[PDB]
Parts: sequence; structure tokens; C-alpha cells
Amino acid sequence: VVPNTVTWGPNVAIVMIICNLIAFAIGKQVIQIPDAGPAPGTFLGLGLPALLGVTSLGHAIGVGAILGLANIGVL
Amino acid sequence: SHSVKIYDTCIGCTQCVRACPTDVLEMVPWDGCRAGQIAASPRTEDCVGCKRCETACPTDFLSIRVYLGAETSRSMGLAY
Amino acid sequence: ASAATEQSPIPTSFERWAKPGHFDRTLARGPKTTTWIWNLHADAHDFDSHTNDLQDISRKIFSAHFGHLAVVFVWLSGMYFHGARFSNFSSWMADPTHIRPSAQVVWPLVGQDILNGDMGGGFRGIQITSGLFQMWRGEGFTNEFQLYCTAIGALVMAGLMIFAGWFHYHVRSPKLEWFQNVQSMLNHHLAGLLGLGSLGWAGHLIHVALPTNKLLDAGVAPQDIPLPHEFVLDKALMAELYPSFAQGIRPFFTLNWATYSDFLTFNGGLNPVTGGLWMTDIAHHHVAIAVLFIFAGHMYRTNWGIGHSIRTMLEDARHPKMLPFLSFIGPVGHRGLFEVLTTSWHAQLSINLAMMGSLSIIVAQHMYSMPPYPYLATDYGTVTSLFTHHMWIGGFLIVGAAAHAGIFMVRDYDPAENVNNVLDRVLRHRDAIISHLVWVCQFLGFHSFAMYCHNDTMRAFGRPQDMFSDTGIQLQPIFAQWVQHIQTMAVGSTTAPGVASPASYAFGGGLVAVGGKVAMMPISLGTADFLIHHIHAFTIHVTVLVLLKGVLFARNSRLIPDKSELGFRFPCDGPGRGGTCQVSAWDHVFLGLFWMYNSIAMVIFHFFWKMQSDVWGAVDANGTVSHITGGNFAQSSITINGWLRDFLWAQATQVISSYGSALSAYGLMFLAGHFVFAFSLMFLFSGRGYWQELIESIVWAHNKLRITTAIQPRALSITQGRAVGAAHYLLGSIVTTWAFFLARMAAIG
Amino acid sequence: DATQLEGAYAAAWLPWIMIPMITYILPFPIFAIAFLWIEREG
Amino acid sequence: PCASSPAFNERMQNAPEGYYFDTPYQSYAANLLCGAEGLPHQQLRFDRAIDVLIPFGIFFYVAGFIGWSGRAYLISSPEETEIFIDVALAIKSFVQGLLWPLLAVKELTTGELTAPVSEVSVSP
Amino acid sequence: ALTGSMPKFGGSTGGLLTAAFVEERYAITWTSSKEQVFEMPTGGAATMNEGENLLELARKEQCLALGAQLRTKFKPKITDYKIYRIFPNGETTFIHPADGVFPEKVNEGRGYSGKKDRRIGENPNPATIKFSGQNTFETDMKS
Amino acid sequence: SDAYISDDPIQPYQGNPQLGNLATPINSSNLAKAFINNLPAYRPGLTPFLRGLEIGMAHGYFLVGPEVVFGPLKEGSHGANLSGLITAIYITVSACLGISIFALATFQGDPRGTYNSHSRDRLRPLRKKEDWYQLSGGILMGSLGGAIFAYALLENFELLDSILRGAVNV
Ligand code: CLA
Ligand SMILES: CC1=C(/C=C/C(C)=C/C=C/C(C)=C/C=C/C=C(C)/C=C/C=C(C)/C=C/C2=C(C)CCCC2(C)C)C(C)(C)CCC1
Ligand SMILES: CC1=C(C/C=C(\C)CCC[C@H](C)CCC[C@H](C)CCCC(C)C)C(=O)c2ccccc2C1=O
Ligand code: SF4
Ligand code: SF4
Ligand code: SF4
Ligand SMILES: [Ca+2]
Ligand SMILES: [Cl-]
Repeated sequence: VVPNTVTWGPNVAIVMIICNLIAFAIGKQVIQIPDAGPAPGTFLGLGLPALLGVTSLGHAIGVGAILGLANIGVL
Repeated sequence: SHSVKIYDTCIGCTQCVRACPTDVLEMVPWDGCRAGQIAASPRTEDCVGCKRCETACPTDFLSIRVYLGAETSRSMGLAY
Repeated sequence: ASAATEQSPIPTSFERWAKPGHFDRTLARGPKTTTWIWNLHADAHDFDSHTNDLQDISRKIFSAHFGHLAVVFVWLSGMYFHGARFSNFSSWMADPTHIRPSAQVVWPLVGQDILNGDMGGGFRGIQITSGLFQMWRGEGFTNEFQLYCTAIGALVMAGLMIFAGWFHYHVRSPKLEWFQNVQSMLNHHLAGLLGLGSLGWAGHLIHVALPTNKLLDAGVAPQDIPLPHEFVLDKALMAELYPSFAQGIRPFFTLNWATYSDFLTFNGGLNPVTGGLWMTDIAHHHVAIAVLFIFAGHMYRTNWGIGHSIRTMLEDARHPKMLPFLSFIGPVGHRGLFEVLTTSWHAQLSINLAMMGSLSIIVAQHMYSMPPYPYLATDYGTVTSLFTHHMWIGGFLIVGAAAHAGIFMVRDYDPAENVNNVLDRVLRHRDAIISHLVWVCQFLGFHSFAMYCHNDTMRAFGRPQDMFSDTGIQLQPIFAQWVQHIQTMAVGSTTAPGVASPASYAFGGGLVAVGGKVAMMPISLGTADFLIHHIHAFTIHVTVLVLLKGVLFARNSRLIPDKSELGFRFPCDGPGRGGTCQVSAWDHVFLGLFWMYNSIAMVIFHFFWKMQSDVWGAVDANGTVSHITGGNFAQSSITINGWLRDFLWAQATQVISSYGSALSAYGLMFLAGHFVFAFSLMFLFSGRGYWQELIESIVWAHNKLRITTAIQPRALSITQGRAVGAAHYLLGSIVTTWAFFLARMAAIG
Repeated sequence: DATQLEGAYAAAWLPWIMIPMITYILPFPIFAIAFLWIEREG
Repeated sequence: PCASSPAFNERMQNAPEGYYFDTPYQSYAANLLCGAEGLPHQQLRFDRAIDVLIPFGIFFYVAGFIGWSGRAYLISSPEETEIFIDVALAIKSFVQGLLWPLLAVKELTTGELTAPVSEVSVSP
Repeated sequence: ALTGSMPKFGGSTGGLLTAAFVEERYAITWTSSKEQVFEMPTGGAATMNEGENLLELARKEQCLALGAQLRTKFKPKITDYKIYRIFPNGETTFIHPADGVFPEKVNEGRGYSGKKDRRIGENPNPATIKFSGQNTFETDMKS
Repeated sequence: SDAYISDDPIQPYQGNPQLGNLATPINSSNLAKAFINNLPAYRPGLTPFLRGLEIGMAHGYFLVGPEVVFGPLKEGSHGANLSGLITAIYITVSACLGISIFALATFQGDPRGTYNSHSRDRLRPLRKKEDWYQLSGGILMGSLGGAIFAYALLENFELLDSILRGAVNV
């Protein structure tokens, strides 16, 4: 009835990190990057706004991917 | 065509001529008022009948009257 | 100070109150005639005419918004106070199936306390149809003291809202650069107003409403229920109800969300006990849309580089960057539209009114079929009133959208600003738009209404095999029937395995009956439904024709090439060119008000008759449903005579036979609406010169008695006579339908 | 009883032909004659 | 009469009492004239002469009061006194408006209630 | 025969129709000091070229609406526009300004064409011109 | 600035921006023009009688069907086909009487509107009254024939059905 969904184990932290790094890989190709604010470009290219946006999209992708993989047995 | 008549109570203020959208009216010398001008309506074949000239007239009663007459394709304002 | 954007002048003076017309230069001249009195209220709020600076107008608009919010809070305070002092809310809380909601008692004056009807429980009052009781039950209210507290809070908010409007104009008013920050405004409204608002309401539901409603559905008496803060305070009491609250807020951060699947359900049906939607399913909805709206609020670049710029997105939507078949909008596209929408308040108001009216109509269509409050669907007067009210509000708002799209054209449109863009290119082929709208309105008018006339003629001939009936020439709406079948197949144990029930039982599924009466059941769509939906399409299209014609030809036409110089609200341009009466955009708003009436009246009539003959009824012990009018929509609503006999003549039995009863005020208002409708026709059919020439004789009779007045009495102007006729027609014709609906639903349930 | 139109009166075949002539046979010729009369030029 | 009317008692002895039928069905039935439907009919006879004078004659006083207050306020005026009702001149035209009955017959004979035919604008 | 570049415009549905070519067309010519956007009387926005412009319109009222826009919506004003009437045989006739000044001014030589030495309230009342053909303003006396 | 300075899909009609039309893909693409210009109303070179004949054949053919399916005689095959045939006949004779009286009223001296000698309408190429009378005669002939061809195919539908199922090869 409900889509499985596991708790949290090293397998869940891996998927949440591999999805946060894919977010960093694709978020280097944005425009108006390193937009000062705080730590203007002190996050390997990205500033603090861009790091927070990349990690927020990474968390979103991670929650979606983790719940999908937990639904279908793989996780 | 409509008939636009101008009467001797005209004071030559030009406001009827300025309000005409189709250029029916113009000013002609008169020496019948102290402005020295009176309106005239030669191109009354162009008159649509909007009566903007009558709205612009300050005299009581109006020194300009439009009498809507035989309708032509110009007085009906038809672009078709 | 915190953003360095205020320092507003306009000192709070009192002397500027005894000089009406101070806003307009000609209004502060000296009255002279009576037209000035009516001109005072014709452009009192039009801040665009008063001044010329956009920043001063924006400041005025902001403070007017605050004052409006204050007015709405006063109204909310009054409704909560009426539910806390002059209501049977506690009695209805005890028995919400046998007690009639009432929140208004009449003073014992001349014949007057007959309107106080017996509402069940010994309460003598007026049966309210606003749905306040059903709303308060769903929110979590159990006693009247909580309603009194909410009333006091709303009154305090109203005082606070009238201080924020005086402080943001007379003390520290914003600059124009603050108002033009559409990126920041969209970010905050999307994430902080909608997102955080629905998140806070989801918190309320999860901790107040879901507890109270669960105990209420279990059977607990309303004052045997704990107050909401105990539900918040101790987690043992709350874990008795839900076993997912024993793990606290831990499964959420460790992403074990199926732990929470007993108060965030995804059932998707109706509560059998109440009749309303599943409350857990509602809370899950608000959680999901909070996560969606907050995430949507991080879209527009504000001060940090990341984001979109709406100006860039607008300027890039153009050929050759479009889809190849959508490339007809040319190489400019939406280039000058960001400067249209950040400098014109009328353009924004037009869009927002169109969306607000459309969304009010969507609210009307989603709350009869998915009743979102407990014991809402079974109170048929409330369902009728809510649907009808929101349809009327939506139609009026949509007409105002066209009104302000026309005010933008005459005043705020600049040809040099927007050249060969989508706005210029629409004005540059509007004959094609309007002529195709004329043809589609004609096609729809023959293929909806003339089919009804065909049916009348065939039924009067005695040849019903030749009719457009379900027994004659069938016109089944196969596409909507197929959508209904897809909606009931989707929810199987498919394409939506998570949901158990159908999203509404209107599509299919089963029958929800509460207290004997039907809450919801499948709405079968036959030939009568095909015919009435094409009536709806036709009327909406002619309304669009009337309104769009005035918007598109507000600047100029082939008849009057300088119509923008004449204004937005002018009567005519004389009897020439054949007679140019009602050529303004305002006169098109005038003529579209009638067409919105004619469109929304048929929608509310379709709803009333179809729901009353094919949904609402009385389930017996076995399960047989005896509908209110008896399933006569499928055979009587296909002729005009059956609409006049089986709907208007038959269902107005309760409003004209109401004299001497407690519904007698409805009969009085039925007759009053007929009076005001007929009285409107004096202003609509007659013209101004007759009345001015009759006032001449009346002024002569006054001069003879030496009762002459300084303010010279003049007839109402041409557009004012039109506005008065339209207002009277709409008021009387809507009061009539209101009395008819409400007397009918308060007598046969 | 009445499966079709009848006439219980003298020359009852006359409605049968008179209603077509007056109502949908001769009218469009009359409309054409009147249209040609109102659209003829001087 | 309403007291002896045989049809007027079927609305007497079967009706809500309240305070709109109990202290109103009496004084009414004592001094009215009902027909055959049990309904008071307003008659115009010699007995009504001292009955219909209190609606007819006492309305004439208050109507003439309003019409003479609207006159005496408006002769002493000038397009701002109609917008902003001058309360002092309003009280001055109310005090004189009380005894307007006398003032009205003190205007017709003096010829200052009616205007001349050549001092009032007309039309063609 | 008429000099001027057509203004830069994408076309519209509000332009010339059959009656333009079977009854009459009008043309307006004007000189602009710069290339700039004006509003077409037919709907839309066109761009006038620097120098001499020539535009064909369907009505004289459209040509006069454009001319009123030229001399009021632009700084510096465009007051040198000329309006011509074009006939189906090609014949062009200079109509505005009829004289060569501008009707709003007063030129010595124009001549009376609507003047009736009366005072309106003294036309011959219609009981006397019944079966005559004249109607009450196309007369000569004063009663 | 941008008013006809960029090259867009929508052009002025015939390169003239002061004409009351636009060159859109529906009136100016090669597919739309290839279809419309080769319809009998517009096909180059045809005599008006042959234009009208083909227009009528196509028209009288489909005009039989609506009354065959939906008419008062639809409960029986023979009467339904006859009601459709006479409906097509009546609509044809009315439409051709209209074509004849249009030509009679329009072409009086130099006509007014699109049939004036100075007219530039490309969409109305029958400039003479002789074209209109030949068209009326052709539309009448073709439409009455196409109507009775549809009637004859519907009357013999039992035979045409047994033929197209090979039931005649026994
Ligand atoms: C019942 C009254 C009535 C009727 C029949 C109409 C009909 C029409 N209105 Mg209208 N209107 C009305 C009341 C009515 N209005 C009122 C009360 C107002 C007050 C504000 C308006 C204001 C209004 C506006 C502003 C507009 C219309 C428009 C239209 C036309 C819509 C197009 C269409 O439906 O094609 C179908 C035609 C009909 C439905 C008419 C009846 C046809 C019958 C059923 C068939 C007749 C059979 C056969 C031909 C008879 C031949 C017999 C022979 C002897 C002659 C249409 C002719 C709009 C328009 O022009 O659309 C393009 C337009 O913009 N109306
Ligand atoms: C647009 C289009 C379309 C449509 C089309 C259509 C519309 C159709 C049709 C059709 C039709 C509508 C056809 C028809 C036809 C016909 C015919 C084929 C005819 C005939 C005939 C005949 C053969 C006759 C004969 C005769 C005569 C003449 C004489 C004597 C008698 C007889 C009979 C012998 C589509 C989309 C699809 C695609 C393409 C394009
Ligand atoms: C009746 C009518 C009038 C006449 C209506 C008028 C003059 C308005 C009526 C309002 C009255 C005159 C109220 C004003 C009276 C004063 C305000 C005094 C009222 C007393 C209170 C202060 C108690 C028009 O002017 C008109 C114009 C165009 C189309 C149709 C019509 C039309 O039908
Ligand atoms: S009626 Fe109009 S067009 Fe005729 S002269 Fe007067 S203003 Fe000019
Ligand atoms: S507006 Fe009247 S007064 Fe002035 S010039 Fe024209 S006719 Fe004479
Ligand atoms: S009738 Fe009235 S609205 Fe029409 S043209 Fe004359 S004055 Fe204008
Ligand atoms: Ca039959
Ligand atoms: Cl019927």
C-alpha cells in the first residue's frame, strides 16, 4: 500500500552524497555564479549562494532518488 | 451629405474648426465680430456628423448647426 | 528604518476633508450643476487621473491595500462574533445532521421575528448558508469562546492593518524601486505567503484539526474533547490517536517518511462519517503544497546571482527561439512586456483580476465535488450558496479584468515602447481575432440553443424520436464520459495505486450518504449535459467577444481612428458615421456585464437542477436514492419549456408560497429583485435628453414657487445612466435568484 | 385514428398543394423578384 | 363592526399571541369596520371624519414643515450651502418652519410666494 | 507621382480593403527629422523614416487622425503633412490643406461657404416650405 | 525601431503593409496555396462552366447524407434516401437561383465592390456576368447530377455492399 521507504544506513548516505555531487557537477554550469553575498567564490568556483542552491537541489534530488530506490527494493 | 450652417452669432473663436476630425470647416474674414473671422463649411461632403464642432461652440445657442442629411459612403464613415 | 525606503510627505491634515473634489482639479471648482455630485464617486479611487508620478500612485495603492485588508478583518471579526454570540454553534456541534446552522437573530420589531425560524434545539433564528459552521468544525473549533477569541484577534488585526496603511504613507512610505522589485515580491509571495502559510496551516491541521476531527468522528461530545493545546502539549494523548507521533520528528530527518503514513494519508475520497474529505489527506495536501510553493519561491534572482531574471526570460521568448509552429509571434516576442508590467498598475490589475476570478470559479467547481469540510455536502443550501457565490464573484472579477485591460490600452499603452512584440502584433491583426470569435459564437449559438428550439418544436409536434434526447438523437459527451471512466479506473488497487477512492465520487466510484441524505454520488453525463455544456461554451465565448472587442478596439477602430483621444469612458462620438453609440471600452464592459450575468446564471441553474435531480436526495435503509426532483434533468432540461416548467415554475413553489412562514423574507426579496430588474429598464431603454427636457418643466414649477436651488438639477449623464441601469439589472436579477435558491433549499432541505 | 393529415371538407386536396406553394415554393421566387426590384440601378 | 363580525373571530382565537397580535387585535376590533373576510377595511364616512383627519391632516403639517424648511433655508442663499448644510441657517429655517402654516398664507396675499411669468425662464 | 518612403510597418488587418481601390484612397505625406515610432490609425505601431514619408489610408479621418498625432505627440512637431485623395483611375487630388495654410488660421481669399446671416432661433418655421423641397436652413429669409 | 526591421514568418500581404491583410502560413504557404489555387474556383485556365460543374458534383454529392441519417424519413431506407435527394435538389436550386440573381443585380453597368473594373481582389476572379451565368448553369447541372449519383449509390447500397464483399461471384 505504502511505497516501502527504508530508515537510514550507510547505503542511504552514499546515495544522498552521490546525488549531491551530481548536483555540484551540473551546477558549475549555471550563470551569475560566485554572486558575492558571503564567501564570494570560496567553494571551488561557487560562492555561498551558489553552494546553498546547488546543495538544496542536491537534497531535493537525493530525497527523490532515495525514496525511488527504497520503493523498488534497490535501497 | 450633411448641412453645416454657421450663423451670425459666431465670434470667431476657431474651436469648431479645431474640433473637426474630417476638415470640413475653416475660418474666413468677416468684420462681423471683433475677432474678424467666421467659420465656413465648404468641404461638407466630408462631414461625418459627429457634431464635435457643435460641442466646441461657446455661444448660446450654437453658432454652428449640423443637419444630418443624405448618407454617402463618406458621411457613414466607411473604410469598406 | 531597515531598508532605507520611506520618508513620505502628505502630512495627516483634517482641513482637507471639508473640500470634496480635492483630488481632481475640476472637481474642486464649485459644483454648479448636479453632475459634479455623481462625478465625485465616479473616479474617486482612480489615482491614475489625480496625479502623474508612478511612485505617488504606488504609495497610494499600497496604503489602500492596507485599508482594504482592515475592512476584510473587520468583516471576519464580525462573522466570528456572530458565531460566538448569536449562533447555535454548540447545538450544531452536538448534532450537525438535525440542527440547522444559524448565526443571526432578528429583533422583535414589527412583524419581524417571524423570520426567526426554528433551527432545531429550541433555537429561533435565521438559517445561514455561508458554511461558517462547517468550516469552524473542520478547523478545530468546538466552543464559542474560541470563536470569540478569533473575533477579537481579527479586530486587533484590523486596527493593526489601518495603522500599517497610515505608517506606509504618512510616516515612512516606500520608494518606487521597492515596488518595481517583482523578483523579490514573487519570491516572497511564493515562498513566504503561500508556502509558509500552507506550512503553518499544515502544522495546525496535524496538531489541532486532525485530533479534534478524529475524536469528533469517533463520537466524542464537543465539550468532552480536549482543548487544542493539550494535543500540542502532551505526546501520550496525541500518540493514542496516531501511533506515528511516538517516534516524534525523527523519521522526517532520517527520511523514513512511510512511518508518518497514518496522519499523512493519500486516500483520496470522502469521510463516511462526516461527508467531507479525509482530514489526514487534507493535511498531507498542505504539507506537499508547502514543500512545492517554498521550493517555487527560490526561482527569481534577487540579490545573490542565482535565480532567473523575468526580463531575460521574457525577451528570449521570440522567434527563432520558439517552437517552430509557435514562431508566428516574431523576432521581438515579449521584449517590451517587462516594462509594461513593471510600470503599469492597470496591466497587473487586469492579469490579477482575470486569475482571481478564474480561481474563484475553480474554487466553486472543486468544493461541490470534493467537499472539504465536515457535514458540508449534506447541507444542500450551503453547497448551493457557496457554488453560486463563488461563480458570481469569479464572473465579476473576470469582467473587471477586461475593464482594466481596456484602461491600460487608453492610458498606459505606449506604441513606441512595445514595437512588433506580441502586444503590438495582437493589435495589428485584431480583425481576424474578433471575426473568428464572431463566427465561433454564432456556431455555438446555433449548435447549443437552436438545438433546444429544435427540441421544443419536436416535443410540441409529438415526435420525441426526432428530439436531441437520450431516447431520440443521442448526443453523448463521449470525451467527458471517457475522462470520467479514466478517473474511476485510475484509483484502483492502474495509474494511481496510492489512492484508494476516486478523487471525487462525481467521476465514479461509490455513493457517500451521511445522515440519510446523499453527500456525493456519480454525476452521469448524457445528452442534456452535452447540450448544457455547449450552452456554457457559447455564453463564455460571447462574453469573451464583448469584452475582448472593447479591449482590442479601445485605442481606435476603422470607424473612429482617434478613440484613445476620446478617453476610456465616453458616451459616443455623435450621431454621425451612422451613429457611434457605445463605442468606448467602458461601454463594452457595460455590455459584457450583461453577458457575464447571462453566462453565470445558466451555470448556477445547471448546477442547481443537475445536483438536485441526479445527486442530492435521501438514501433509505436499503440504499435506494430518491432524488429531490426525481431525475428529471435528463428529459426536461432538453427543451426551453421544461426549463421554464420543471425548473423555474416548479422549484419556485417554496419562494412564492413562503408568505406567513419563516421564509417570507425570501418571498419579499424575490419580489424586490423583480422590481429592481424592471426598474433598471427605465435607465437602459430610455435616453438622457427626455429626462433633461422633463426636468425643465419641473424646474419651471420650482421657479414659480421660488424654491430654486443653487445646484442646478441635471439628468444623469449617458454613461452614468448606463451604469445605473446595469447596476440595477444585475442587483435585481441576482437578488431574485438568491431568494429563489435559498427559499428552495431551506424548505426541502 | 389520425396517422396523417386529412381533410373532412370539400376539395381537401387543396391544402396539400396550397401550403407548399404559399410557404416554400413561391416565396423564394418572390424574394428573388423583390431583391431584383430593390437592387436594380438607374 | 369588527366586534360583531362572525369571520373576524377566526383570526382572533387562532393566531400567535406575541406582542404584535395581542395588544393590536383589541383596539383594532373595538374601533374598526370589517367586511366578510375578517379584515379591517378603511372606511370614509362621517364616523371616519374625525378618524381620517389624524392621518391626513397631521401628515400635511409635517410635509409642509419639510417643504417650508427646504424653502426658507434655500431663499437665504451660493452653491456651498446645499453641499454643506449650514446648521445655523437650518435651525433658523426650522424655527420658522414650525409655524409654516401661518407664513404660507402670509406669502400668497403679499405676492411673494409666486414668481412673475417674465421672471422665470421658459423654453421655445 | 507622390514622393515619400512608406513607413516601416509589418502590415495589419486594419489597412486598405476593396473600397480603397474601387471608391477612393487617401495619402498623407510628411517630413520627419528622425526615424521614430508613431501609432498607425489602423492599429499598431509603425516607424517613420527620416525625411519624406508617404502613407495610404482608407479614410480622410484616418489621415487627419495621423496628422493630429504628428503635430501633438512629437517634439519637434510635424506640421508639414499634406493629405491627398486618390481615385481609382489614379487621379490624385491635394485636399489638406485645402488652401495651403491650415483651416485653423485665417487666409484672405477663402470665401464663405456655410454662412447664414441669421441667429438660429429665426429660421422659417416648417409649415410654409412643405411641398417645396427646401428644409428650413437651405433657405434665404428670416422669420 | 523594430517595425518591419526584423524578418518574421508573418509578412505584409503582397509586400504592401498598408493593405488590410497579412501573409500568414494559412493564406501564403506553398501547401495552402497549392491546395486552394487548384480548387475548381481558382484552378487556372478553366471555363466557368467546368469550374461550376466540378463544384456542383462535389457539393450535391455530400448534401444528400445529412437528411438520410438525420431526417424525418430516417426510420426507413428508401424514404430516407429520397428525403436526402430532394433536400439536395432544393438546396441546389435555391443556391443557383441566388447565384443567378447575384449576377443579375451585381453586373449592372460598372459593378460596385470587388467586381468593379478597378478592383484588386485576387480571391474573386469571376469578373464578368457571363462567368457567373456559366458558373450557375454548371453548379446546377453538376449538383443535381451529384445528388442523384449519391442517391443511386444509397438506393443500391444492398447491391454495392454485396459487390464490395465479393458476394456476386457465386
Ligand atoms: C433571446 C434573446 C436573444 C437572442 C436570440 C440573441 C441572439 C444573439 N445575440 Mg444577443 N443580447 C440579448 C438577447 C438575445 N440575443 C440581450 C437581452 C442583450 C442585452 C445586453 C444582448 C446583447 C448581445 C451582445 C453585446 C451580442 C449579442 C450577440 C448575439 C448573436 C450571437 C451569435 C449567435 O448566437 O448566433 C445564433 C443565432 C441565434 C441563437 C438567434 C436565434 C436563432 C434561432 C434559434 C434560429 C432561427 C431559425 C431560422 C433561421 C429562422 C428563419 C425563419 C425565416 C422566416 C426568417 C445572436 C444573434 C453577439 C454577437 O453578435 O455574436 C456574434 C454580441 O456581441 N447579444
Ligand atoms: C480539405 C481536405 C480534406 C477534405 C476533403 C473533403 C472535404 C472531401 C471530400 C469529398 C467530396 C464531397 C467528394 C465528392 C464527390 C463527388 C462525385 C464523385 C460526384 C459525382 C457525380 C456523378 C458521376 C454524377 C453523374 C450524373 C450526372 C451528372 C447526370 C445524370 C445523372 C448521373 C448520376 C449519371 C481532407 C481533410 C480529407 C484532406 C484533403 C484536403
Ligand atoms: C429616470 C432617469 C433619469 C433621471 C434620474 C435622476 C435625475 C436621478 C434621480 C436621483 C434623485 C434625483 C435623487 C437626488 C435627490 C437628492 C439627493 C435629495 C434626496 C433626499 C435625501 C437626502 C433624503 C436620468 O437622468 C437618465 C439619464 C440617462 C438614461 C436614463 C435615465 C433615467 O431613466
Ligand atoms: S459634424 Fe463633425 S465632421 Fe461635420 S463639421 Fe462638425 S466636427 Fe466636422
Ligand atoms: S466654434 Fe462656434 S463661435 Fe467658434 S468659430 Fe466655430 S461656429 Fe464660430
Ligand atoms: S443617441 Fe446618445 S449615445 Fe447615441 S450618438 Fe446620440 S448622444 Fe451619442
Ligand atoms: Ca420519422
Ligand atoms: Cl417539455
